Amino acid sequence: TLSILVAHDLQRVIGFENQLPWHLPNDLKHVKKLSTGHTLVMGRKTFESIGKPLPNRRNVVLTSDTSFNVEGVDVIHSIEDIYQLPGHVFIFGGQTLYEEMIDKVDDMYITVIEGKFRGDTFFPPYTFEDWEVASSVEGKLDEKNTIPHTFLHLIRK
Ligand SMILES: NC(=O)C1=CN([C@@H]2O[C@H](COP(=O)(O)OP(=O)(O)OC[C@H]3O[C@@H](n4cnc5c(N)ncnc54)[C@H](OP(=O)(O)O)[C@@H]3O)[C@@H](O)[C@H]2O)C=CC1
Ligand SMILES: COc1cc(-c2c(C)cccc2C)cc([C@H](C)C#Cc2c(C)nc(N)nc2N)c1
Repeated sequence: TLSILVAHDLQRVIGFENQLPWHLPNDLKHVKKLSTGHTLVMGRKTFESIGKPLPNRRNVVLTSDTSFNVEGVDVIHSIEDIYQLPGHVFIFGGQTLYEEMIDKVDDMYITVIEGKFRGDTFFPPYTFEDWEVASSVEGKLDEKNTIPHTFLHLIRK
């Protein structure tokens, strides 16, 4: 099973200066709950923006660097290698990996951030004519989660 996992804004910004433009604990809980016990595939820059694997799932970094080695991270050097990973595999960023994979994934788990942020990286455009809305759940606003947001599960038609 091949899924996208992404948070994107009203204009499909996903990032700014190798960071997320927003901080939204609800989305981080969402990510952890979806991906615990499973597999995260991410591009090198996305991984390096964090510096350490997320516990309790397989962390897989795609890079052309043959010297790349981090404790608790598995490395792949080709897109083709993704299709050999067992279980539920989540494409986890960044822009380059989304662009490479969006036509290949079965479904997408998208947090729509209902804001317009300054960004330098983007999710690829897509149309709902290719995707069914399996579910659409509004996130609760509070003092810790102050941007409106929607959890979408889309499945390729
Ligand atoms: N809003 C969100 O849900 C998320 C946002 N982000 C954001 O995205 C941004 C980073 O995105 P982006 O700049 O596109 O970088 P990526 O994280 O996608 O990394 C790009 C790198 O991935 C490696 N790579 C990609 N494709 C291949 C391939 N086919 N073969 C071998 N290696 C490959 C290369 O590594 P190398 O150069 O070492 O060869 C490449 O330079 C940051 O702003 C981050 O915060 C990231 C995830 C989620
Ligand atoms: C192990 O490498 C990473 C770890 C984290 C990370 C998480 C998910 C929770 C707590 C702490 C950390 C460091 C994040 C990322 C990237 C930036 C991403 C992402 C992302 C987010 C935030 N939301 C939705 N919906 N999709 C996403 N792909 C990479």
